[PDB]
Amino acid sequence: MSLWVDKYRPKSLNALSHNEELTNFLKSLSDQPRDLPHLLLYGPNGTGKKTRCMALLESIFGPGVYRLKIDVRQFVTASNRKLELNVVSSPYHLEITPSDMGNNDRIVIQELLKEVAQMHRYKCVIINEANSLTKDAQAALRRTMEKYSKNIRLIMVCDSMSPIIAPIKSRCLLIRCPAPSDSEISTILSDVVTNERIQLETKDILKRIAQASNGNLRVSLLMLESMALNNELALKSSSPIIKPDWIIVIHKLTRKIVKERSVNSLIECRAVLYDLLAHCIPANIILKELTFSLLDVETLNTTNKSSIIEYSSVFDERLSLGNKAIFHLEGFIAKVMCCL
Amino acid sequence: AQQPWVEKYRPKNLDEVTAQDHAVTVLKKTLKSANLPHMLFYGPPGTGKTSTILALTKELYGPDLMKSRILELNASDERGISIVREKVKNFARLTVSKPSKHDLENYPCPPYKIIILDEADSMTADAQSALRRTMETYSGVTRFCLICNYVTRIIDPLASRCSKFRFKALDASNAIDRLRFISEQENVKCDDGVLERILDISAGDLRRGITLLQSASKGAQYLGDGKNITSTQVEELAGVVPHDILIEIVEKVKSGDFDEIKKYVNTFMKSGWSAASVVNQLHEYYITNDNFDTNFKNQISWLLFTTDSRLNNGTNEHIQLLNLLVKISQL
Amino acid sequence: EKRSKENLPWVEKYRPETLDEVYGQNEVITTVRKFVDEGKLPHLLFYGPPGTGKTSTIVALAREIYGKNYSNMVLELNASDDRGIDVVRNQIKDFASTRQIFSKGFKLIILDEADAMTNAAQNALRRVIERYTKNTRFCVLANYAHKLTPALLSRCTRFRFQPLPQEAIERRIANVLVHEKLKLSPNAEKALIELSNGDMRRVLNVLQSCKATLDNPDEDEISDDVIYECCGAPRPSDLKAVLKSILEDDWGTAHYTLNKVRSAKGLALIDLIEGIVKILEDYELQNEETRVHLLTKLADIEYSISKGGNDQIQGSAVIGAIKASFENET
Amino acid sequence: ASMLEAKFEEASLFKRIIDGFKDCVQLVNFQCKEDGIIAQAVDDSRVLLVSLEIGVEAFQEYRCDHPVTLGMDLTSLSKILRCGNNTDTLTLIADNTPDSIILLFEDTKKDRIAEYSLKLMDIDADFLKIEELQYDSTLSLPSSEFSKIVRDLSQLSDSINIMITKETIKFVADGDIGSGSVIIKPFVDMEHPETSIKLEMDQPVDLTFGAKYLLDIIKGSSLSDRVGIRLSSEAPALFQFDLKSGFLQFFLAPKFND
Amino acid sequence: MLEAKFEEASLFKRIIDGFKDCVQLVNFQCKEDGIIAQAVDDSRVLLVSLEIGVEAFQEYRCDHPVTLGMDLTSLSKILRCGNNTDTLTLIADNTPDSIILLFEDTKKDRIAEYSLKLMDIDADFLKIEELQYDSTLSLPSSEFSKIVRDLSQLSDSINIMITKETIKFVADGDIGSGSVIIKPFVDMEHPETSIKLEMDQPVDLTFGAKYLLDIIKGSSLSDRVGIRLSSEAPALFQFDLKSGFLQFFLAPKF
Amino acid sequence: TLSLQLPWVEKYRPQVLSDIVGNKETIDRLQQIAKDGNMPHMIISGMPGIGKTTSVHCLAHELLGRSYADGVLELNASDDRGIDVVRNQIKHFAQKKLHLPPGKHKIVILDEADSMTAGAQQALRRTMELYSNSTRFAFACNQSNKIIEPLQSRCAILRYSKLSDEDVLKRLLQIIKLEDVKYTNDGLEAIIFTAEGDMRQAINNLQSTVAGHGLVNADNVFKIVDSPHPLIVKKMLLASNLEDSIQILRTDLWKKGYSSIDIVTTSFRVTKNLAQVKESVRLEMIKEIGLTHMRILEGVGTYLQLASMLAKIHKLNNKA
DNA sequence: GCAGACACTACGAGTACATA
DNA sequence: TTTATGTACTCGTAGTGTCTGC
Ligand SMILES: Nc1ncnc2c1ncn2[C@@H]1O[C@H](COP(=O)(O)OP(=O)(O)OP(O)(O)=S)[C@@H](O)[C@H]1O
Ligand SMILES: Nc1ncnc2c1ncn2[C@@H]1O[C@H](COP(=O)(O)OP(=O)(O)OP(O)(O)=S)[C@@H](O)[C@H]1O
Ligand SMILES: Nc1ncnc2c1ncn2[C@@H]1O[C@H](COP(=O)(O)OP(=O)(O)OP(O)(O)=S)[C@@H](O)[C@H]1O
Ligand SMILES: Nc1ncnc2c1ncn2[C@@H]1O[C@H](COP(=O)(O)OP(=O)(O)O)[C@@H](O)[C@H]1O
Ligand SMILES: [Mg+2]
Ligand SMILES: [Mg+2]
Ligand SMILES: [Mg+2]
Repeated sequence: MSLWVDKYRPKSLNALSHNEELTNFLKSLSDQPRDLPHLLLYGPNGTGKKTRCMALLESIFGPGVYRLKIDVRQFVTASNRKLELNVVSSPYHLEITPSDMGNNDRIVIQELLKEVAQMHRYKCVIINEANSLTKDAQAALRRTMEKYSKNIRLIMVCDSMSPIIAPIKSRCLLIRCPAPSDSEISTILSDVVTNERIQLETKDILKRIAQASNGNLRVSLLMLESMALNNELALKSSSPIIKPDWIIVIHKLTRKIVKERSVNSLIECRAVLYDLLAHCIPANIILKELTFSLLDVETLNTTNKSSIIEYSSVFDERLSLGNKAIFHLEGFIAKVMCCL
Repeated sequence: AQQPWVEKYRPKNLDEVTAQDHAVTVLKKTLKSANLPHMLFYGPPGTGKTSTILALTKELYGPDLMKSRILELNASDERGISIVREKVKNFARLTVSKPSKHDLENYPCPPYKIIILDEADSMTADAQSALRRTMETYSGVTRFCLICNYVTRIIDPLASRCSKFRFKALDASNAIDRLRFISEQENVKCDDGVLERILDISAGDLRRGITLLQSASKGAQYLGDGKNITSTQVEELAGVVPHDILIEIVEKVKSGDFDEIKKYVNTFMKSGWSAASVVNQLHEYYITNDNFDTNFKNQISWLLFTTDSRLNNGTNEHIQLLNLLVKISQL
Repeated sequence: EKRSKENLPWVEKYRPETLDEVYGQNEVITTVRKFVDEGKLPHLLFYGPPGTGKTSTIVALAREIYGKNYSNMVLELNASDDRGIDVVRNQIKDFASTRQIFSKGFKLIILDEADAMTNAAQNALRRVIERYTKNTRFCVLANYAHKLTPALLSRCTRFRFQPLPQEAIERRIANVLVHEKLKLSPNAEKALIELSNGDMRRVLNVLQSCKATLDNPDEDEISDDVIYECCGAPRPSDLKAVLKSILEDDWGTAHYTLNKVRSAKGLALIDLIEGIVKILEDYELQNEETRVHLLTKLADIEYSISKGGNDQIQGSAVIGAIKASFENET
Repeated sequence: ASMLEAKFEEASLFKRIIDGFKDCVQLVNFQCKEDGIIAQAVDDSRVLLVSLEIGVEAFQEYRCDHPVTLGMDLTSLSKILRCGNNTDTLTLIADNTPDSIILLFEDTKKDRIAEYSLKLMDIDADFLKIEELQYDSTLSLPSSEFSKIVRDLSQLSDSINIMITKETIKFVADGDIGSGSVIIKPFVDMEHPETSIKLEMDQPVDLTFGAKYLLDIIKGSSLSDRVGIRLSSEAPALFQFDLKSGFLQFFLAPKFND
Repeated sequence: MLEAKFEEASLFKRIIDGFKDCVQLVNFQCKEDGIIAQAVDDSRVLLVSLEIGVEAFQEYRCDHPVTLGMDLTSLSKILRCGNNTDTLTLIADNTPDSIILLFEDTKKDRIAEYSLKLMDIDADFLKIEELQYDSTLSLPSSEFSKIVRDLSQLSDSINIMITKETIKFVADGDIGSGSVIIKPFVDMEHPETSIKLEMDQPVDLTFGAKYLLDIIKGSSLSDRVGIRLSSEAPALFQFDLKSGFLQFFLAPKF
Repeated sequence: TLSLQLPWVEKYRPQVLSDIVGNKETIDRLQQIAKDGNMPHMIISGMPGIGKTTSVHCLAHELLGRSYADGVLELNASDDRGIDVVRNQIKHFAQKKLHLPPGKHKIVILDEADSMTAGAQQALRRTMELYSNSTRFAFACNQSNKIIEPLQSRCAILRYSKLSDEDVLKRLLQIIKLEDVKYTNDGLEAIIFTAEGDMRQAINNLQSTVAGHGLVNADNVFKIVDSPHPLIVKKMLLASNLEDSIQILRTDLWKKGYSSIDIVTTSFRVTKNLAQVKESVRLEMIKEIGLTHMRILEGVGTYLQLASMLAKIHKLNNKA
């Protein structure tokens, strides 16, 4: 595909040279497929956890695991509310995601695992974005994965595994996937630019991409593609760093909060927050980015920074215990401006 | 076999259940009689509630009458008020199944059937209220056995009726024999203190210890060097933060300089460490240390407790860890 | 049931079949007996904590009023049975309307655990209560009185089942040992009283489990060791030692003592905390702020424990909370 | 050999008895002894009782070594009875300490034997024997006429008042949309003795009954062609439907009057 | 260019009554040799195929094969209008967006002409998989209907097992269990009512109760139903007609 | 089985409008309607037990002494008050031809109309607007907020009020003169204080005390009926000196077998209806009691949670 | 006798409220 | 487009059984 992030993807453990110890551990797991416990890969987002999962699946089952077939399924919920979710099936395994409505995913995960559990010997199941499951769904998944073990195996992919309940973490073998280093990102981007055709003259731009990505391979590749098509396939040593529009508007909101403290500024911040929430960004990441942009302002004193981070923790807990996702952010911004 | 060591080494009878001597002894002495009460098994995950109830089921009846005289309801099937009002009551009202002659020869089949209810804490209040009088009325022909990790979710009438058997957390003193038996049976070479470290890493979670031991054995097999497992290998597999990074964290905290702490926390979150283990190690380093006075420990215990409570309710690990380190720095 | 008695739990193998056998409740039982002997029986409402003897009292009362065939002469509607407003409009209606099929006396309707009913059901039931009260009486058993409509409370006479005192539990224990040919120690009896918390079902369960614990049911006695081992409860000596180490000794020794006490017999943190709270109530505290700090911090501790988490951090939090609360000049 | 071996001729019989009180009663029990399969159950509302007795005459071959109790759910039992044809012959088969019975549907016309099993149940209702023997009015009228009367009087109201006088039987069903008064007098039909109505009046009777339960009573009018009502004050009404060997007698509690 | 004049509309009436509930939308791919149609349910588990030859029709003339996508509720209403002694005359035009169902009676007292439009339904994939079936039995349709109804009362999964010339329809549920066995009875005076089995290899197949109850509605077509089973191929319940037949294809559900 | 005596609630139920004692203006208006005859549609509302449905029944009896059994329809929540039954029955009753006296109309009494469905009330609106010169409706609900606005528009709202202690005392002395019983003035004052304006509660307490002891004395009354939990909870909340509130709780609510949920809900109601303290402290106290209510409902029901709620309340009271 | 024509109970699906 | 179980109500629906008359 025209995107360089997806078609520059390793297909086997041999191609993965990112982490020697993690690859050795995965090879150790793949040596004997007969006794394979349930996996749970955790770590920062975008480091390539799904790449490791697919490489391990190919190392265990064999080839053809990338021959994904988009099969659609129908579900029955309360009243007439009908949900249609397509399962990204494949030979030798199966992929499922909580892309359905958040409150009702228990029945879907329940009947998918019950159906696949009926029919090398086992069929793996990959659950992407597992931290987004409701706690009741994980409770249902617990006994489902415990009862059937000879038939089903779960490779459960999640970042920031704190919302995962204790029993699930108990019965899942935990694997840590550290974020890419600057050297690894630079090497991967050098491989990409060498395989492709970009007029590059200085290695400093690649390291600037690595610094700006914050250990995010996918975001680094998207940045490289974006400013490569922008710069007519000729990177310049003084090329400005392009950032997502969400980052730009979050920074603009941060400067607005810093420079002025008024109720009219608060209603403008409310309008901006409503726009961002309508732009489909999770409120947790919005709060984290707003807090980390506020702390980076040099005008703020250390006491203000401590108060900001304390209120940020409190309102992050409230966001995890809330369902409106806008009231908590508005309260956090009001508390921050009161502190400032 | 072709199963993970957790499923392969699950206890079969009540004798294999290590620790939990009170509950196992009570159940084994109840086996001779027929005075089995409504049970409420509870405790930390991995302590062996399901293993104990399955062993008791196998011991009372045998592999023939289990399918006929046992009903189990997990969260894998719906447990609302209607299903408890209809299916559970229908099963309770039914007469006991007819034992075979062989079962009467070999097993002491009691004149009742056991209704296991795993994860009874996930039931609603109305379902439990409906279950109360069904439990109390048809108790002459059936026995209920609630299993839950939290007693508080259970309403107090069910806690009153059901006999409570707390399952103690398994540590390096109680479950060392089970891990030693597993290691000797699976032919895994390890140092003197490897199993103690495995049981210390887990918190009453012997299943997690078995998984860690199996992963270490798989790594040793892949290396093929014929070398005993060291504590560092199990430490790295378990997700345990190395002590040098913890010392660096403490050095950053002691020096103040909020910006430096923030940068180090960003790098630490890049490293991918789970915040729960970091908070646990910070507690184990700060409380046990003798270089801090009483007031510092008094404040830091509450700080760590608040961070742990906030991390229990999901939340972003980055912000919680940064706030904890900032508050400890200001101490 | 099946295979007669002696295959039942001690909770229900010892059930009061006579109003004389109901211990602990004296005013309630005497007033109810005077009501039925004089001939006037108002709409009864039994309210109290679980295990006090409410449904046992009403079943014994129905047996005394009617006889050995009370089961089909009364209409007991549980939350296990359906109790929608359709049930109120049909079954309660025609049971109150019709005459008795086996005798000439009145109709008794026992709405056991009636707090778990829809407000519409209670509204429909209040007119049934008020209409056919000439020759039909309603009895309502409710653990919580806040789930009942105020009109439904207005129609019924309020009876409160207090938690069982020491003497009643001691007498029931004595009768249980008499029937079971089992011996007990006075200290173990006191431990059973303390573990009761006004709940005889807990006492019966602990007695059954402790008899099961003994290798020989005969020629043996239950001391405090058997009770505390089988119940998994902290001993008073262990709680006092832990509290003394926390209040007097430094952090390292107090932490070591608490960890050793917990690991000696697998003591749960929640039970130790409840014991500490119970002991600290008897303490005389000059500063009011110390009480506030203790209560608030400890309450947060059991809330977090109930939500689950790490036990080491919570134990250290308990030690820190006690020390910091007692630091401000007691 | 199964200890309980009861054979039914014209298996539509047992279906008719089951349908006689399937609607009013949901849970029954069958005390099977050497004399016959008796039953007795009380509704959920504790208003209507259904006694039952089937003698050894109704069975082709009956053998019950020990007393057996078969607590049953009538809905499932009626469903099982509906799983067959009247031509087939039904057999109840139960072993020692039964968990379920075996129902056989055999016929020599075509070998299509169908074996059904119905799970038993622990009702644990000891009840008591009938302690009513003296009644004031003892009347017998054809089942079709009584069922028709109850049917057209239940639409007017919910209470049906049966009054007994000197050779005069009166049904009053005053309601919201109107009233009703059915007066039937005794007469002996020589041509059709089955259509005759008899009366035996000792003391005057004035009792009201619920409409729904009386409809449940008359739902059993297909079981027998004649029903004998035995009314008395301070006593439940006894609607007895005679069988070839036993009877299906109901006990209905009159409504209170104030 | 279609003129299919029946001698009795009751044939078409009982055919559509046979497939009211199994499928709602059908494409009539009428040909010279007769009318054939293939239909798949919404669940994609039940397949119904009908075939009526010219021998049944009193008259028939179809020069050009035309695929007719037509509603079944409207046909049910129009054919409930019809009754005995009336000869239904299916008439279509060269480009028949609307169909004509002339009802011709013996007498000229009342002759009715009706219409119905043709909706757009895509032509179903004509799969012609005819894999051999292990066992073959044919029993009267009334007996099979009674057996399946009584066994579907008990449970929602009827097992069909054939061994030693004894078909054992077993359905196990919650209220109890149900087992009926059929011996290969042969009848001389009434050859229509008989049970004959061709057991080449034993099979053990389980089917859902809903589809097994749905396929009964075609019992009015034939007094006998022929069932042939294979361990992996879908079961074939075939209803004999005067000219052709109507068949049900249901895959086993283990 | 022994027989039962008729309870004093309906053994002395009033039958004449002069018997009921309460709002004097309301009863005089009812008597005026009784004498005149032209009864308008009325919606009687008020607290439970203060004599709402008995006044309606007495008024209907006085208006239709001879035709009560024919021209008065009584429906309540015990009947199938749904759209089909309301339509059929009320339309059959409102069109029935009954020759009442010239000043007398048919009366359709709807006890406890608060729990009646919206569509049924919508049908009732149309029925009232058609048939008003032959039949007149009469509702009796605890709260009139449930009844839709047009029904109140086409009716005559008549609200009752809680009886003063003088009227309850007068009725109690009337019943005591009716049936012989020995009483002490302290016992009667205790009964009135426990009743809190509820006449039915006073009658039930008096009957229970007489049956239990035979003498209406303060000790006997307090033995039969305990002190109401709102009063002890209000004493707990209003009292300062945290230890005193803690011991009041542990003595009068914990050892007396009151559930924690009941204590928390009673505290919420008391602090909502409290008037001695200012608004801000009430709001904070509601916030803290609500946090404790959330903890209790989540499952953590112990004595220490209530003690912590009291501690937070007292820390609020002393202004930190 | 068989097929309809009816009224009947029963099942399914959708809206509405949930503390005074 | 929101909540998210349980309850109650209301409706139209499909079978189910009983009475008339070709
Ligand atoms: N006391 C014990 N003795 C021996 N093995 C044990 C014991 N407790 C746990 N295990 C091991 O743990 C695994 C089974 O754990 P479980 O019995 O399911 O624990 P649990 O009580 O079910 O925790 P949950 O249900 O997941 S919260 C097997 O590998 C057992 O060998
Ligand atoms: N006063 C008492 N005297 C003797 N035994 C008692 C007494 N109170 C309770 N018990 C015992 O407690 C058992 C259960 O108590 P019950 O009276 O059946 O239930 P309850 O006390 O009403 O509590 P709930 O609210 O119904 S769960 C009885 O079977 C007795 O063995
Ligand atoms: N003003 C009064 N005078 C005399 N007796 C009264 C008076 N008010 C109430 N009562 C008594 O209270 C009882 C009647 O109460 P009701 O009127 O039925 O209560 P209510 O007003 O209907 O309130 P709810 O909503 O139905 S609980 C009888 O015992 C009456 O004697
Ligand atoms: N060893 C490697 N060499 C080169 N690229 C890699 C390697 N590992 C991962 N990647 C990159 O990671 C990207 C996929 O990341 P992804 O699996 O989507 O992360 P996540 O699992 O966190 O969503 C691919 O575009 C691929 O180029
Ligand atoms: Mg378990
Ligand atoms: Mg009870
Ligand atoms: Mg009223």
